[PDB]
Amino acid sequence: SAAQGEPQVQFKLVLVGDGGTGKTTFVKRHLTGEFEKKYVATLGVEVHPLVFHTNRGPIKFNVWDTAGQEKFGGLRDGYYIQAQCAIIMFDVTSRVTYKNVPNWHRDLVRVCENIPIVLCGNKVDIKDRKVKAKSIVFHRKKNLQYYDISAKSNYNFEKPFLWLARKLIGDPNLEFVAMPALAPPEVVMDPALAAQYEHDLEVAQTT
Ligand SMILES: Nc1nc2c(ncn2[C@@H]2O[C@H](COP(=O)(O)OP(=O)(O)O)[C@@H](O)[C@H]2O)c(=O)[nH]1
Ligand SMILES: [Mg+2]
Repeated sequence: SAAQGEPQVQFKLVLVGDGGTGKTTFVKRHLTGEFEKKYVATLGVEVHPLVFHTNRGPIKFNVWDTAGQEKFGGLRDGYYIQAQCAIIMFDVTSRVTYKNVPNWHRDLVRVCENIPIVLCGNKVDIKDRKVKAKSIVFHRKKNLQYYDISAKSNYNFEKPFLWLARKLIGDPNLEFVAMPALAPPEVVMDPALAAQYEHDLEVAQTT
């Protein structure tokens, strides 16, 4: 409402995927979320409060980043519980990480039925891409939205969050009116390559 003292609009977002796919690098692009992060000892999670500013006011995604436990097993129920949305990440330079996406999805939806989920293929700044648009099909039968991302270049950073916000708020016309302050790109995502990858996804989607 148009008054001070209102409860903030916030959502628990779980960020899952194989170790080394770039989950932590991704969440850390949002500078204030990194400054304000909190480590929860009982679960071994760092929660990053990521505010985005929409045409309908601020929305916060409390992004749960693992403390690396996915490197030696699955995540505990306490990690997933009460999640309102999720991002499943893989690395487009490592086919195995895409092959493991169905396992992550299974584990997630066992605890969180029917939440909105974005699938992200990270590291698209790397020239030698292994998992290409043609091969990325898992999202279709599971109703996930897919985006290519590059955490190191901020490429497509806001896209998963905008899609999730629209689904969560029930507003297909929601827009982000200003970008959050992001760590500046460490590598430049080549614009021609970005355009080609976007076209490749479009062609794949129409089959
Ligand atoms: N080139 C490139 N490297 C990345 C990107 N994202 C992460 N990395 C690297 O991938 C490695 C694993 O990243 P990390 O964030 O720790 O992955 P996590 O285990 O999924 O949390 C690190 O060496 C990162 O520097 C990216 O978008 N592009
Ligand atoms: Mg990590």
